Amino acid sequence: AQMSKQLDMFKTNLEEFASKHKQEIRKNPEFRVQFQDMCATIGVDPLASGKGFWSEMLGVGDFYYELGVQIIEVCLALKHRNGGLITLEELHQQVLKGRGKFAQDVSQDDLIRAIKKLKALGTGFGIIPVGGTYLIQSVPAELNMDHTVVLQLAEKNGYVTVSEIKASLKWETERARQVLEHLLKEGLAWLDLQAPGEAHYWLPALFTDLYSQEITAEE
Amino acid sequence: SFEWPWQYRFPPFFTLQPNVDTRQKQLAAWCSLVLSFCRLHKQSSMTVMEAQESPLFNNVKLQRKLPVESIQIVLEELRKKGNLEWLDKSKSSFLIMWRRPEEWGKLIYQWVSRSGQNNSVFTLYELTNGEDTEDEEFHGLDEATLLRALQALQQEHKAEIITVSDGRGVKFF
Amino acid sequence: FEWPWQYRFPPFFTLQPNVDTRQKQLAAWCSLVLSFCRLHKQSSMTVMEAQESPLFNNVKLQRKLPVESIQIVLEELRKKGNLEWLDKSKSSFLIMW
Amino acid sequence: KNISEAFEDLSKLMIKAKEMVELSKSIANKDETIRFKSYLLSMGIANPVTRETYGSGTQYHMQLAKQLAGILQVPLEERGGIMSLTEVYCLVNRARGMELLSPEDLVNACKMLEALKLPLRLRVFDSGVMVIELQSHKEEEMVASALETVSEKGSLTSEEFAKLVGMSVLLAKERLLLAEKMGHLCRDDSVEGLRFYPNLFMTQ
Repeated sequence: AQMSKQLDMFKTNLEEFASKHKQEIRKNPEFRVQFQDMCATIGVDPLASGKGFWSEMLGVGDFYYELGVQIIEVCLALKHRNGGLITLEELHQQVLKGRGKFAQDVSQDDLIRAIKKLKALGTGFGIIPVGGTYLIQSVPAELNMDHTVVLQLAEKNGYVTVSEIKASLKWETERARQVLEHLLKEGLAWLDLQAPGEAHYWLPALFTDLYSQEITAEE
Repeated sequence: SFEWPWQYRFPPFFTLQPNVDTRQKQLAAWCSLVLSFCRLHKQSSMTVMEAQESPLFNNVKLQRKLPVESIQIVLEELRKKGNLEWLDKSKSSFLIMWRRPEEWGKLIYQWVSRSGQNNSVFTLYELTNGEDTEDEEFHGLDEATLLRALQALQQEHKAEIITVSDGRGVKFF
Repeated sequence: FEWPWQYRFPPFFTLQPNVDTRQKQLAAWCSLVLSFCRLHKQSSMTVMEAQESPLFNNVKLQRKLPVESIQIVLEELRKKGNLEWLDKSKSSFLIMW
Repeated sequence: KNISEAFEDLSKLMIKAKEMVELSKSIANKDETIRFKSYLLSMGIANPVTRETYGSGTQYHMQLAKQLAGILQVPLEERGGIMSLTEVYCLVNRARGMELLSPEDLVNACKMLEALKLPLRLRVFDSGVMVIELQSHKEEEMVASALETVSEKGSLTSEEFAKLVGMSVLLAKERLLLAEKMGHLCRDDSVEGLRFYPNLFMTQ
């Protein structure tokens, strides 16, 4: 039991640590990040397991593991409008709307934390950097780096246009049109033949409407 | 107080989408909207020309309108779903019934049956506008939808449409 | 000559990823292009020339054989004989009979 | 007020852990090391290229694998004997007050369901999608009926097929791709979408 001696040592240090600093981690966002960011320097993961000590005493497990279920459900309830793509904004707005009298306790950073763990359930979730926020993908699609880049271009107006694809990305016409085709085949874009200049491809994931989300609450 | 749906404010909604899973979705949304726009404006009768210009198929502010071919498509969807009947020899003016006559005649039958009035006569007027009804769903139901209703109820085995006092009648079985 | 049942079969204009199926597909395509050159008589052209030709473009149905996929059926159509590329800059071909 | 009791004594807490970290990576080179995995899991120091070299996973995970066999048996039946892991992860944590499951947990328990001879079984599709199925379920054996469904409708997309058969879009995609792999369906990929048709090439 060469290692087990120092094991029980740590147990009682942390428990005290918990007893006077419980609700702080639960009360202010800025403090969570601190605790977390130091853990990854050490080579420990407080969120890895429910049998983790960190989770057992601090409750960071049941907070985040629960945040994942909520993130899954919001995305599903929404997947029919938007195709399996949601902005981190709208996700946030919705997770809160469904948390109740505790409708502030979660930050954008918390959401992203949780999705990263969700990735371990296998292909499913994905985080996509755009301009100054993140898009979250919740249904599978393929590697096409070409698909990311267009998403990123779409982000500035909620739509995209072949002429715009070619000029901004310096791409061949077939290549632009091909990715467009994928956006249509997946339900992430809808075509618009009444737009100034030429056809526009609009993504419901972008496009602000702040309403409803019921009928699809049945998963 | 009817609200417009998120689709109505989304430019693409106004174009027949080529992807087939999206189109099914587009069209379920158009159908749901026509029915609920009529239900709200209490209209049961319009024309293709008459409709083509409503704020139903024309978002003036968004600067998009649903083309004629595409509306002929949604009208045909409703027709086969049972909500729309053409009433002019050449496909031009139509009856629009926000609830299906089948569900109608059923509700009406239920009301008749849990009334202690199971074997007796009603004028068309009494059912839609009477004192006895008031608190039912079919109060204020336009004459035509009421006919289809009883005409479906006849075609089953539950009602015969008569001729009564000095008017249009119906006996319930 | 007279159009084969495949030409009315939509999946025929997408390259099948199943290897058994692709063969039968690839074959049927060779059998048709060598067969068509009786009607139009001409025996030679380029990539873009075929794109608006009825052998690769069924309008009453929908879809056409993608340019990329044209290059696959061609390779087989060259390594069967009945073809040569007439330039080393990769474009334009000689399809025999 | 009491946050400065944290910010500091937290910076110290890390040193205490770091010792269990530093002097445990040296312990890598030579119940055997079963206690070492329970020792590791409690910390949260994963070590796959040493842990899973000798000693697989944890006995906690094991205790949990049998938990789930009971939990999921009927829900699986109700859903046609197959669920994606993410539907499972919801089914399980939602039906709990506290002491929930991490994604790794559920995944690791699942990973040994087989060696444990329990009736459920974790599969991984080539999409990378993880799934759980009952002893009695094989997608391979479902491929006949998929082809039957496609033929009755002429042809159909993944979505259409999912709606008709009452299954999730994800699982329907897999089912049809598999039937394609087996030469029962061919594909028709257009702007209209990715349709599956009977494999008329392998007939006629």
